Amino acid sequence: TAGPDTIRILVSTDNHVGYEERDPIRKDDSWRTFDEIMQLARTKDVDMVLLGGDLFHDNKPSRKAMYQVMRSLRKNCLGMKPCELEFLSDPAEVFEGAFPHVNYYDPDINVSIPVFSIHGNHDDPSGDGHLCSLDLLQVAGLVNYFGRVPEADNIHVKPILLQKGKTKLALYGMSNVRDERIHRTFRDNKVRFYRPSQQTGDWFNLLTLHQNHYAHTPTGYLSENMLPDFLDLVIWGHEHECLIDPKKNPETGFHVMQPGSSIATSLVPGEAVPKHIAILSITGKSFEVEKIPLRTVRPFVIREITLATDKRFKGLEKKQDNRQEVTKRLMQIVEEMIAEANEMWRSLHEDSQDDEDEEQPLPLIRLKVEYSSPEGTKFEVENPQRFSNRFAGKVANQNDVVHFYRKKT
Amino acid sequence: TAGPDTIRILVSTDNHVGYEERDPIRKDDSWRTFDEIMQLARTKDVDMVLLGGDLFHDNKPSRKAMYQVMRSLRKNCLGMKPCELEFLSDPAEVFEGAFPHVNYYDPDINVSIPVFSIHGNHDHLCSLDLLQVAGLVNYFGRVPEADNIHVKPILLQKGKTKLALYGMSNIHRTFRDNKVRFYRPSQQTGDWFNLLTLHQNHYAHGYLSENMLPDFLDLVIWGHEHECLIDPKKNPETGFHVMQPGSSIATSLVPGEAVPKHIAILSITGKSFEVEKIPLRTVRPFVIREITLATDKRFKGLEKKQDNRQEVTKRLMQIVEEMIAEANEMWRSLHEDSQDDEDEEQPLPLIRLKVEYSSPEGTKFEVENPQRFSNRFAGKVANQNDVVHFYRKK
Amino acid sequence: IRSDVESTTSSDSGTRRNYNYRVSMVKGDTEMDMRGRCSAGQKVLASIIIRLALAESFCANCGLIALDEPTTNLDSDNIRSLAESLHGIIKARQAQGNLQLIVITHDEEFLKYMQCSDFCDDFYRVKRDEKQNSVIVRES
Amino acid sequence: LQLIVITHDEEFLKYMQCSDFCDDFYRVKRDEKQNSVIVRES
Amino acid sequence: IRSDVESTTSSDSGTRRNYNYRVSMVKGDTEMDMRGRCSAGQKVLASII
Amino acid sequence: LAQLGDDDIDYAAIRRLHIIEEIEVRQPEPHGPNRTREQDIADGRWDPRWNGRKNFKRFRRQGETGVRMPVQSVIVPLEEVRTK
Amino acid sequence: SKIEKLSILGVRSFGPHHPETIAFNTPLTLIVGYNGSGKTTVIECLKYATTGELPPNSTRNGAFIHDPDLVGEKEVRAQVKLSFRSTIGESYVVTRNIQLLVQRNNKRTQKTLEGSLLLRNNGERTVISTRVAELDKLVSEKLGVPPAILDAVIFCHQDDSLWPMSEPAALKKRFDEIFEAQKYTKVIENIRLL
Amino acid sequence: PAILDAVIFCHQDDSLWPMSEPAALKKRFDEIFEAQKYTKVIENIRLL
Ligand SMILES: Nc1ncnc2c1ncn2[C@@H]1O[C@H](COP(=O)(O)OP(=O)(O)OP(O)(O)=S)[C@@H](O)[C@H]1O
Ligand SMILES: [Mg+2]
Ligand SMILES: [Mn+2]
Ligand SMILES: [Mn+2]
Ligand SMILES: [Mn+2]
Ligand SMILES: [Mn+2]
Repeated sequence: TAGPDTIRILVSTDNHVGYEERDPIRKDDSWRTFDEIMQLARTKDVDMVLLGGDLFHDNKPSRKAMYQVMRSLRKNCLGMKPCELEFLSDPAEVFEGAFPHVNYYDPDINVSIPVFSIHGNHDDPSGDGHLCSLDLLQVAGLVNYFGRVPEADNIHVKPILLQKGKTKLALYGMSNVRDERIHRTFRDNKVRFYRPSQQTGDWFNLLTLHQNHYAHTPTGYLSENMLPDFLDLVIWGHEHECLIDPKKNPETGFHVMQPGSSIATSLVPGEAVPKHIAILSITGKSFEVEKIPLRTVRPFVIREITLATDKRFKGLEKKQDNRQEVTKRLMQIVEEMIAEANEMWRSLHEDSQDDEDEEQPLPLIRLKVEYSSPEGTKFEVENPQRFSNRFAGKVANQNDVVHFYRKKT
Repeated sequence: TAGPDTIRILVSTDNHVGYEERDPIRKDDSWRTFDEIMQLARTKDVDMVLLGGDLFHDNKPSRKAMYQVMRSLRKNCLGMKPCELEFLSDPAEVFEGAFPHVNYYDPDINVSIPVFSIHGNHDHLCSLDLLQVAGLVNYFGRVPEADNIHVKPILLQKGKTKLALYGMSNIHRTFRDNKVRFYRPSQQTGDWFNLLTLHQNHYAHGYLSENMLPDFLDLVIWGHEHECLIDPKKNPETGFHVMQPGSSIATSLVPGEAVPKHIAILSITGKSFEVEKIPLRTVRPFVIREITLATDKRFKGLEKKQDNRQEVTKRLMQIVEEMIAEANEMWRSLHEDSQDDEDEEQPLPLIRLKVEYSSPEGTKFEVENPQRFSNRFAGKVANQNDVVHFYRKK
Repeated sequence: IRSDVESTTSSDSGTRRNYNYRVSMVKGDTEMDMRGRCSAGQKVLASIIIRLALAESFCANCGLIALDEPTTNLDSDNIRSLAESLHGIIKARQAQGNLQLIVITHDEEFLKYMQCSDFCDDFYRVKRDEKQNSVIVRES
Repeated sequence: LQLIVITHDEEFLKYMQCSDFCDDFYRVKRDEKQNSVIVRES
Repeated sequence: IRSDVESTTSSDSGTRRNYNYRVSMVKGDTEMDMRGRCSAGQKVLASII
Repeated sequence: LAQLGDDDIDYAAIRRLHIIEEIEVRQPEPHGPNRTREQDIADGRWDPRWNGRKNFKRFRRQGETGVRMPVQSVIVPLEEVRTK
Repeated sequence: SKIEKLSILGVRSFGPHHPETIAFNTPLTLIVGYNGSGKTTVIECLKYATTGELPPNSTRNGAFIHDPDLVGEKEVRAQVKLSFRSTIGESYVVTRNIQLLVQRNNKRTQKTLEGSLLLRNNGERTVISTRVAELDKLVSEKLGVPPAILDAVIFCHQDDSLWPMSEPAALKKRFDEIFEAQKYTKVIENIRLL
Repeated sequence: PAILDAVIFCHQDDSLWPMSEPAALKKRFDEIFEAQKYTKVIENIRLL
């Protein structure tokens, strides 16, 4: 729903630009996805874009990694469209003194779609001047940097006050910290937040953070319940899994939105759910989410099979000297995944203005295998490298397809 | 001269930003000087600034090196000032496909003073490109291949005045073969002023000879050379004047860096031009001299017939110390104005003394450890690691 | 390359002849050792010369030497200083007409210095194919 | 375990300092007399 | 750390005991000389441990 | 269905142990919708010496959609010179 | 005193089904490759071509042969060739062959195969010998260099490129080989049997 | 003391003596083990 009293916000995270920058077949999946998000921003007439974090995958991105990010922002964030937002927060408190004004308040740059962000773990402050890669963009005037945490001990969090018509918005920022360090600060109650007081209410509150959600270590994860109760919706920025659908936590009283990355960095079950970016429309105290799937993402399928309990060739591979037949079963396993992978890609691009122009990519496959067997028995395992090599030209991740392992007890 | 037809160009070069910013004392040496250049650009009301090249010292500039160059450009290059320069060359020919149009034609980023530079380094993308995408600095002078040399001048106009700006970035064999081909406008021919800036390739093995270039040019700019010779000179064989802008910070302590540094304002009217030099203030003071021990009158060789270690140090103290005397005074002379309103602190000057300890015969001058000698001036010289270099003629 | 002839502890019924070998530097009178007291660049140039010089002494007929990643682990200033250094050696040996020098480097920066000189006709390369088997190509 | 590490890398040292398992790091500095001195900082 | 206990040479009437040492890296069954790689991080780490 | 972890800490206590500090709200200012010449001069953006100077800049500020200034460039082609 | 051309087959990463070749040009021959791209393998083969000695502690386990699992055949044949010009105007070519078998067991046995030295006379080919022990002696003489030097100087391993700048006693050890000092020390020890 | 000299308080660039080359690596273990001194008692009693 678009109206004078409604503010539309785009949500994205863990874009990890630059990942696998030098793989021969997968070099341009890192950024081309990113170049498509902004193209969505201009097309969908969104007010402002909020990046979860981890904008750059490497602490010192190469020129190519940086160059394509700046190009995409310039094309799709500059125009003659006037901004419909009012900046009520003090420029000096959150931003650098070099350019205290927000970017679209600048007189010399015609900013159309302001983009907000928070630095991530792979983009933490470093170097001589405590500069993070984002800082180069902000001076260029293309990205607004906020949620920065100068002192790790005394965490001070000031929201950014935004208002469009009668819709009043507060944007709380809390950038990446060592996982268990943030565990400890919240525990000590040293952290604090600064509420608006002009109404002493009627302010929508949105929080974006880039810490892990659940981890084995009790301290690693920043527990959800530790957040205050006055918040309304939270942007969990680290878990690459996608659960764009918001869910109201019972004890707190706010919804939780977990976007998920734009590229699949680690071939695991989590990064298999289809990728999405959300359109967050806010009006008054109400919000609505319209999930938008990404078209350019590399397809991907993962299957978990345990040989011992596998119905297929359950006992047929129990005979001595089972190496030629062992691979024979798997070749039929992968080829099904290849077909299934190529099926999804066609479904998404079934109809489009450039469907004919676009060419099918090579789907990614990963087959994780457990081959523990009783002592009197055993299964032969082929070379992992050769096993995948036979798919050259059928899968982008040629070097590895399967990962054999035995559970340790 | 400042009129509706005159065109003012601010020429610089070899700003080597980021040069030795690891050292504590000289970290602010590099980028601060660059800032002063642009500060002059806006204050002096120039129309375009022409960087001789080597805008960055390291092919992979550190973030803090880039961050401060972009900060400097944004404050000074972007402003409400109108631009009186009319672009006549096709954008496609001499620009990259991403943003072929010159930056100040952009409908989204106003540019008060366009910046024209030469290519910095190749690792397609170069260091400068990160600036061009932001639109801060225009580009030119790119050459596709050594064998295929094609120079496309950028034609610019202001009122009646007409300017042509050839670009030849970055081998000696090709020029002798005459493979290079220059495009020169034959329409309205003879009324185009011509300016050629060339930055000799760092990694060539061999330098361009002034006699190789054509005879129709008017003014030329050599970039790589660091010694400053700002006033132009005419070569009788070539028939055109040559100018050597010189660097902005002393990269290598040698006699060349000694001469004071300037950036010129290249005013052009019609087919003729006038030049005036602006001394660069922030540059670190630098003084150097060479003394031969044997010939030194001051020593009179009282070391030759005796032991030396104890008093040799005593001898150089009077020589090193007095160098610092004129090191600050010349800084003081240039900083008399403004009554030290800004940067009131006195920077530690750079000193280099070139001593030859050649002994005539049966003489053994004692030489102290360089490092131990240098650090004795901690707090009086920035380059505490080395203040004197000792060598014996071979 | 200095040495000590008398490095053998006297033995009643054993020759036990081991000659100490220790290379040292000279600046004026001082002859301090180079294990320390010198920068990284100084060593890498040092080793190459010793291998070079040592080879001809024993044979004097074969000018074959094989440096391996000599430029690795060097700061910016030294690598170019190293590059010009190699340039002098080859020109010096060029007149002699006997030097077959093989050098391997995976730094993009270092390699261009030698080929820019254009004395070497071409340079080889090694790549990993779809099957991760090394391949060799010739590039000018 | 009483490991001792010497480094002048801001990165490498800040990582362990932020780890919170290092109480403090000592320093070595050249005073006006060019003489080494140790000053404790946390 | 693969110390070679068979490096000891057999003298005519004596043991002449001497053990030859060379540290190796193991990836599955394969074992490599560990020398010649460019993973300076691996080198320093292995030395430390 | 949801995953529950018992950390045995009173979240109700945590909520009241949190301290909230009021932050002042600044009054809005125009985002340079259409700044007049006197506004820039008063702000020191505009130099009176620039008055009367020809401008080839194709730049347009936001909110100036109605007013358009056209820029026409007569591109002069280049000629390969007979190199001696 | 010159080396003409090299050809590898089935060594370490290099594939066993297609020979790879590289030719050396006077004075300098360059080799650049991405990290972990088998840049150093070229040198190793050059060493094994001349001095006929496998890399250190690498002859067990077939560490110097393209691992049989990668190709997928229990049997792997590795070949190394070297073309060179003798101290005299004549030029020969050298060959060597290795074979590795995978039994039922994970264990694998390295087997040395016959090699040869060929005479590439003008419009003629002749076989000089086929016994490697001799070929080791032949090759060294043709090159005009003795085997000691190549062990520690001419073909230096990657990590120890700075052996002259190593620990002084470690610096000492190598010269003992370079001087070929040990042959004559045990001649003295033969005078101790006296 | 052998461990004190070789392992514990290692010299700066010698920090990688676990990755010094095989023969130097061997010269270093033989020191740490305190083995060379009992090779000397064997060879003395062999002369006996
Ligand atoms: N038996 C083997 N079978 C298959 N591959 C092997 C075998 N032995 C070694 N390799 C690989 O072959 C490659 C050889 O690379 P090397 O030449 O030793 O090192 P490099 O290529 O020079 O990389 P650098 O020098 O450290 S940047 C490496 O990737 C090894 O892992
Ligand atoms: Mg190698
Ligand atoms: Mn991430
Ligand atoms: Mn993350
Ligand atoms: Mn320069
Ligand atoms: Mn230069």
